[PDB]
Amino acid sequence: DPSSINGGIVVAMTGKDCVAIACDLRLGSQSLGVSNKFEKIFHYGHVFLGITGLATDVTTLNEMFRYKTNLYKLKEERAIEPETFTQLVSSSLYERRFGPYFVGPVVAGINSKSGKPFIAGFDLIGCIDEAKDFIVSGTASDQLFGMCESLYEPNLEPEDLFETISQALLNAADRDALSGWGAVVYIIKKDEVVKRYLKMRQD
Amino acid sequence: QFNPYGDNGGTILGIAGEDFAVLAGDTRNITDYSINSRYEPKVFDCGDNIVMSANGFAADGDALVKRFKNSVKWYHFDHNDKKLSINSAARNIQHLLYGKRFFPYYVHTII
Amino acid sequence: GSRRYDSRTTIFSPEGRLYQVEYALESISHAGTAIGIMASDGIVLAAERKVTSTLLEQDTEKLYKLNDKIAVAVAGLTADAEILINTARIHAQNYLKTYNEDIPVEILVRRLSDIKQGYTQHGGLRPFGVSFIYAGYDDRYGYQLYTSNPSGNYTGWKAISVGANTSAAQTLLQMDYKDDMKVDDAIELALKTLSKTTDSSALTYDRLEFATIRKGANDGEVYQKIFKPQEIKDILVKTGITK
Amino acid sequence: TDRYSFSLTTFSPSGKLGQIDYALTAVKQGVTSLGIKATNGVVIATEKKSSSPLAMSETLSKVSLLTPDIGAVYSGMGPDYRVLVDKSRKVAHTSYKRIYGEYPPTKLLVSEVAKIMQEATQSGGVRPFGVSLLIAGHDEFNGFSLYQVDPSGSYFPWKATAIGKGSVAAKTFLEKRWNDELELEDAIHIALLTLKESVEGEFNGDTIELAIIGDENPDLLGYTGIPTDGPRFRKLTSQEINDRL
Amino acid sequence: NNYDGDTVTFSPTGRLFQVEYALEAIKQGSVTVGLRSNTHAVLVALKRNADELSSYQKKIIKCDEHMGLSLAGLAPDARVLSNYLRQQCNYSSLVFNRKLAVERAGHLLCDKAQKNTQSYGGRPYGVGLLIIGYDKSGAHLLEFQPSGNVTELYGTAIGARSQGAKTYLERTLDTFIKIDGNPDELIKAGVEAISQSLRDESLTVDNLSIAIVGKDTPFTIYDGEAVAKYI
Amino acid sequence: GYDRALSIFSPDGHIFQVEYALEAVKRGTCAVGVKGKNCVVLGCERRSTLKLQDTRITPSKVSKIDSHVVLSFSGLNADSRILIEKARVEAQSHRLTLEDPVTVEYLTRYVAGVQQRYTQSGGVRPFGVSTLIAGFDPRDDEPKLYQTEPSGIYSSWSAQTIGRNSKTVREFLEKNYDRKEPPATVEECVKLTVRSLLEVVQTGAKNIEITVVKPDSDIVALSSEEINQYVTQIEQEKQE
Amino acid sequence: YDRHITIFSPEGRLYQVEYAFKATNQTNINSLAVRGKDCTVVISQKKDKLLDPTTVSYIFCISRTIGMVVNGPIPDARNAALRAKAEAAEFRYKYGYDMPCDVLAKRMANLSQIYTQRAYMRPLGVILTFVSVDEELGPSIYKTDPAGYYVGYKATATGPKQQEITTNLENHFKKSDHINEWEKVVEFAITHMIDALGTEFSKNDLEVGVATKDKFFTLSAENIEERL
Amino acid sequence: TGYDLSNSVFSPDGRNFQVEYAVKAVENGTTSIGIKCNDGVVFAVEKLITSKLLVPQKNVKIQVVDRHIGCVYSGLIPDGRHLVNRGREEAASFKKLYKTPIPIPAFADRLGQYVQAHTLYNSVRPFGVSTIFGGVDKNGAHLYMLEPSGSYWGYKGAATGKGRQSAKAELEKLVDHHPEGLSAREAVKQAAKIIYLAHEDNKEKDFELEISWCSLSETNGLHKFVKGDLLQEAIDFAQK
Amino acid sequence: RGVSTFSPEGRLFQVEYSLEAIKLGSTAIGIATKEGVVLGVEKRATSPLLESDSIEKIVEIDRHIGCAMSGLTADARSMIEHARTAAVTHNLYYDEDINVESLTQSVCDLALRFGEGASGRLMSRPFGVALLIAGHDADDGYQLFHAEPSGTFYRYNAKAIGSGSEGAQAELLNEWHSSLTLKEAELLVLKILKQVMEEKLDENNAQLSCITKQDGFKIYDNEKTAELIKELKEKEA
Repeated sequence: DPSSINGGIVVAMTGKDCVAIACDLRLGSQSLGVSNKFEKIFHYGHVFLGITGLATDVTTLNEMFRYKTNLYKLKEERAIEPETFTQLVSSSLYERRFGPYFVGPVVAGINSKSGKPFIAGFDLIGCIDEAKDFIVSGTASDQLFGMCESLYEPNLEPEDLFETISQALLNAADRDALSGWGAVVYIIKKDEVVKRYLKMRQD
Repeated sequence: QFNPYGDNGGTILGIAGEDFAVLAGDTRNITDYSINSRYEPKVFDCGDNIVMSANGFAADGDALVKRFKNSVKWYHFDHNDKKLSINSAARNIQHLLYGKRFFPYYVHTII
Repeated sequence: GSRRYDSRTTIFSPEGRLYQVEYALESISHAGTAIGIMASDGIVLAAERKVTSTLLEQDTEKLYKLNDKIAVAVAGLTADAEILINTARIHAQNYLKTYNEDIPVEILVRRLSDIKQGYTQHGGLRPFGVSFIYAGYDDRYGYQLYTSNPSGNYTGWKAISVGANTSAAQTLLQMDYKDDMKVDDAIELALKTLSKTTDSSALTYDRLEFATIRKGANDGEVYQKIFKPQEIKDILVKTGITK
Repeated sequence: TDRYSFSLTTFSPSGKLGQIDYALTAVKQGVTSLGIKATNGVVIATEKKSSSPLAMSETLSKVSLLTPDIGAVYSGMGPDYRVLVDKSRKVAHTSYKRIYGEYPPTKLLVSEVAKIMQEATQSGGVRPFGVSLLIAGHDEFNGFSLYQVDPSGSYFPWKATAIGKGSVAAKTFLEKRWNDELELEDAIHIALLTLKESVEGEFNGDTIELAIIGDENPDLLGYTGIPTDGPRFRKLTSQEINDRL
Repeated sequence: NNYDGDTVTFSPTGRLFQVEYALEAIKQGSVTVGLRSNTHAVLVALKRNADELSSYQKKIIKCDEHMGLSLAGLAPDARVLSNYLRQQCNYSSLVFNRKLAVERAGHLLCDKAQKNTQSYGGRPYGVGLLIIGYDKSGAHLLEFQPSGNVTELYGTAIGARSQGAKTYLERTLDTFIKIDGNPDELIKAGVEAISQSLRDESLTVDNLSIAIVGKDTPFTIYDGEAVAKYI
Repeated sequence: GYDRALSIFSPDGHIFQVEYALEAVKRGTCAVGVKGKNCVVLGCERRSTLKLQDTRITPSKVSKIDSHVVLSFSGLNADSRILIEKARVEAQSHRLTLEDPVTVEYLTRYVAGVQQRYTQSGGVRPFGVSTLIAGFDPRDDEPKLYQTEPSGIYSSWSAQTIGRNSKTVREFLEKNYDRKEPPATVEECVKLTVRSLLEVVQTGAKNIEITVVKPDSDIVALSSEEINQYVTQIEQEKQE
Repeated sequence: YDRHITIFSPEGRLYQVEYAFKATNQTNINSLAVRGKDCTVVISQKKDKLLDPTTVSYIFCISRTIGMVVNGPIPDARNAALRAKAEAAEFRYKYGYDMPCDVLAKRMANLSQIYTQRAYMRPLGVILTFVSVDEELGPSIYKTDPAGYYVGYKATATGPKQQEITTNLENHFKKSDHINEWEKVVEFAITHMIDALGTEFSKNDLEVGVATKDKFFTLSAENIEERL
Repeated sequence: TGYDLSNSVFSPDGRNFQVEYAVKAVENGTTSIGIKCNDGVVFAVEKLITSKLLVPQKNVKIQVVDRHIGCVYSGLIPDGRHLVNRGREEAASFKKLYKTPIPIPAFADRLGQYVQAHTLYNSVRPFGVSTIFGGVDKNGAHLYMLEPSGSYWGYKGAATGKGRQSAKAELEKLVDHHPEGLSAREAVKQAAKIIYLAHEDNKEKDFELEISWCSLSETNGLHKFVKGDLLQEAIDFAQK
Repeated sequence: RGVSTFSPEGRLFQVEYSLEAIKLGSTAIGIATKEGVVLGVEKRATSPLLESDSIEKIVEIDRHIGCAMSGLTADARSMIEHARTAAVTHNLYYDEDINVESLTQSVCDLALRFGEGASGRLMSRPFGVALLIAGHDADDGYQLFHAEPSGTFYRYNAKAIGSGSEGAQAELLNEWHSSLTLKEAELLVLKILKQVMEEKLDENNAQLSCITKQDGFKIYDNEKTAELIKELKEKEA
């Protein structure tokens, strides 16, 4: 299974007028840790994308989406919104219906005009999953589901959302052999984005 | 699951003398244990005092013999009726056989 | 057959000239003037609007953006220019995807020039009747100014003009230009040259397009600013045109 | 068989593309059409001429919906406009909606139409389109917009404009009646007044075509249930035109 | 003349001038004669050389064991047509184990020639051909023109000044018709016929070529000393 | 596609497009190449364009096809760029396939073949460029110079000029270049090249470019100060 | 020149299209189409002892419901008839319901416009009148010309003597749209043609095509005589 | 004026002059005739004996399509052979698709479409032949004539070539005098007579008569040449 | 008028014009004996600075086949590549040397390819260069052929092409006989070249080559040619 070769996990949650997206940092071949500094989260303006799966496919999709977002900004004279970027990701994935990318992309953002946080997840062929609470992806998806269905609350301040998402990520990663060599969290508001690196057991 | 090949049996023998050559062949054609024919020649005179026999799968051998005879005809057409020697015929047959490197004729050839 | 109707757009003349290229240059010589000036700390592009100068013309045609560090001024047919600009944008994005770095200005300019030359040599299609003034920044040479014509030749300039009054503008720019000028001095010189070469009663804000490429201004290393009509009016008042 | 691989549009020694100029002449020989942009809408208007008195002029429409929020009108050659409208609708679907799930903004669709028209002036063995187009639309991030596209593929944004036989007089009239504060009803009235000058025959609801880009129309949306789901483009019936006359 | 530019243009009277120019190219070639009886068919050809230090141009081409031809006009066109005929005969033999009939080969040449006079970008061929053969119907002689017309005749001649040979053949038809079983007599009749088209030259072993096919005779070419006994 | 026969024969046996391409070469700026005892010198004339030209970024006529081989031209600049790109690709391909850099003659033959192919192919026009190709064969200390024309003919030459008033420069070279004793040092070759260029370029020493090619891939483009020094020396020796 | 291929003249005209319009009148035959609010009727004016009369016709059956009448030379007419039949069959296969008359007319007009815009294609010197009884619009007459222009009609006439028939139809409609009556509509159209042109059309001088709700057919000479 | 130099170019009066010139080419050919009898068709043609060296009874003109269609043509014979080959391909395709011999009107339409397609472009030349063809199908006997413009019609009797006027007059008299119709053998005799009468325009050369027929009661609906005693009887009747 | 148009006299315009172009080229002479074939060309240097060693009008097609060219010599490179490929491919396919006549026919078939090929268009115009092909084979001994862009080739005892072809050929008519030795053929080629050349003959303005069954095709060095020129001068005077 190509999706379970390199490992890695990504979570996303909505809190009040804010959003949060977190990822692990491990990159390994099969069971040997190669790199602890492999970030799975990228941003194109104010839209954030986290990709799990094959590291090559992650890098390729990041480069392709940077290409497409730059061209979109040049033609439209405005940055792309999360809701339209979700459709773009879905179409890009479905264009490879038979030779698909083995990826787990997750989109998180805040709509500039409306101010409403937005979150979505995708399978490898571009099926869209819209959620008002959270989205998980990676080799530890079941552990993430278990953590999120218990820790999440419908409305949290960013300070509380940080603790919730960080604890969910850490406790799901400590039960996955292929995940966890460091962890990054992004807290995203209308006019501020904070990035925090967590402390972890490593092994 | 089609198996485009066959066996057809047969046995041929070539011997070179000081001033002569001999090519002999069986005339029996069989499929597995039945006799298709008791007189089906497999040794032919392919012009310019050259004799040829391609033993094995009969269809491939017949196709190869027909192609070599046509090659002799076109060699005569394109080179002012020059006689095709035996080494040149051997090289031409090598090229004819290697032209089907990945779907070969299933025959052993003697000229 | 169709041999009678062929005009043979890619053949030499007995003097060794290409008729279609010369005719396209003559066509360009009747378009709105564009001027590029490079100072020690930035680049100024100024295009004088010529067509569609009417009161009921919303600004919402001559200045375009290629990437975050390269912009162009257009003289000639607008639609052919848009075709070439789309190709250039795709090329810049391809270079960024391949090498994970911003494309040097000269590489993109040379690619566009090769595209232009191809129509001149092979095929039976007319050349592009467009001239470009490129203004860009890269880590190799810093600020760079180029021009390209339908002949496929590209040239780097300290100060250049393309359009209806290239001779007069170039004569004006040969003087009053120094290698140690600043961005504000370059803006003033470009506006003065446009005012002196304009064949109109006054140089108003609604017949101009302005752009600058410099460092800072609520950005990082390099910022591209495309002036709004109000900004153009303020600049005209400040310089001394007051029109 | 088809050996016309060479351009039929070439530069004259004076630097003029003759075929594009001739297409512009064909446009200038066409009937009048107008566009006016108000603060809360856009109006597009044209005259409806009948080839024969026995022809049902209702079966031929000179104003066409491109997208639910974008419509168009023309002056010049009818069949060229019909083919161009088909191509524009197809490009709107295959270039934007199938990629982003949304209809394109007015400016991008105008740019695609302009690209199509430009390709007919440089590719081999073709004649340039002999039409000029006025395109009126609305998009969320830019508001209401009006554009004019020429046979050469040049397009310009207009507060108000006209094309056709009575272009100069209508342009002067619209220049004298622009104030940056008009509403949709004022624009419709001005368009009707300007058309009354350029029409020589009967001036009623059966000889005029009017369309508007205005507010969303939940009645022209044959389903209910999605709060985020409006067709701003609307074509006025002849009865409404007669009432406004 | 504005109607002679290409092969897709009719004249107001309905003439194809490129075809007529190809026919004119034929009319300037060396004379060749074809003749036949009920058992044999013969070709006689007068060669030409550039100068004394040059060899003589070959005029007879073997198509198959039972078929051949002689050319008058543009030689490379004759090579193209002869290669096509060889391919067609080889195809007939390979696929049907059958000897191609002379009439069918004439039809094939007619069809190949017609396509070059109706479409832009191609010229008509510039050579005339005399084709002899022996098949299950006996001996056959055909005349081919680049307009596509193919005719079956007892005897004929093409090239410069071929009219005298044609008149001689027409006068002595009943004689050479019945020369059965005596190939030398038929060859001598053909040589005498081609002697009627000579004005300032005599037949020698260097400028005379002969070909013969027959009931038991494969298509064979004689030149040089092999024709010395027919002069 | 477009495949019209643009280059055809005239009743007198001439191909007019090739002759017109030669006229286009005549309109181009003047380039010169001279052979030394152990070096090759390429000189080029800059057009007296506007003073607002940026020398750093404009293409400099003389292009290195490979670390040991350089090419200059006269005629249309963009066509020359196309030929230069093709030559560079071919040089890399040859170095890949044969594990050795190209010889000067091989690259010259390839470029001439491209030009001839354009003279004979349909739907294209011939290049309006003539070229000079200079260098040293790998591990060889023999200077090599070659000239290529729009028709496709190439030859070696000991000293050759192309473009504009090339006849005056060629007459000067024939009068002043000795086959028996070619210039010994690099300085003498550079002086001869500059003096030959000065016969047509009276607009000063600012519009002269000089490149020196020496074996073991030693290619040096001289600065304007050095060329000015050479020109001042020539001017001083002109009178006394 | 600009008068040989389809490119613009300095006045913005296309001379080849105008010449094709001229070519549409090579046959001196007039045709008339009318609607009866329940059917559509077309009548043509077919006019040598060696010919077989039954093989001479300018009325085609494009499909089960759509009929066509052509004004112009018969080779281009048969070209267009074959093309229209293919288009209707493809439409029915692809979309699962019968092709309507107006959509077919639009498709043929688009093909004509393509001819007027592409150099290597010449226009067809024909005028095409499609008639049917559409399941959504009732009786329908549509007409297309070499310029790529098509429109629907209450009634129409084509040919050299079309002005007289058009004037007579317009006078009838002003007196008073459609005809309020298929046989009666056929007799009305026959009488209209007789009054417009003159003489007495025998059974061999005309051909009649009738389109009803589920069919389009052509009357024989005996049926035409029965009308007379 | 200038409208006659290219195919598929409308003249100001709405004419295509290349097709008319093709008709002129057709008018220079020999006379070909077709007669429709009560249950079949008869085709007759005249072949000029330019030289006595032509082998008699060879050089067949009338051609067969499938096993039930007869074709003859006047004009440029190679064009007629091209058209007949196309018709044979069309008949083979129809038979392969629908497992039935192609009906005569369908074959006529396919030939007409092919001929008409050669008047649509200036890169091709119109066919210079007029073709009389026909046969028998399930509906009965059919006779058609096709012109270079691509227009074709069904006929009671058709004639083409140089002697077309007299042949048409004879055919009209024959049709007028036999309202009920004619039998196949009587049609063969009348075709011989009409060909002999039409040859009287061209008395400069001798001619040979060729006749074929396709009838239900004489050939069981197949096309067959007339070669035996019937041909001699027809010749004797014609010469009487 | 296309590139494949017949004149009213029955000839193709482009082929005749290419022959006119060939008439402008430098002179090449071939002489065939029973001891081998001799080819000779003049090196028409335009300028004194042109290094004559770079002018190569005589090339090797195979060990037993050589060639000389006249006219637009740039067009000859493609044909030479074709001939070399044909010879090598024949050796690969048949393990034997190709006959000279077969190679010449292949070259002529290539030259035909501005129109229809010999087996049923690779260029827009015919070649503007004529070839002298010399060779030896076991079937026909020593052979000399003249090949033209019309697709027609001839066999010659001796032939001359180029600008001075008429006078050189007239001299060849009165000076060739079947008992010529190789050295006599070399001297005759040098004499006729000196007669037809405006410049004074020397080791740099012309070059010679020979084909023998033993040693194959070879091009003489300048020293041997200079010795031959000195011998010719001494014998003549």
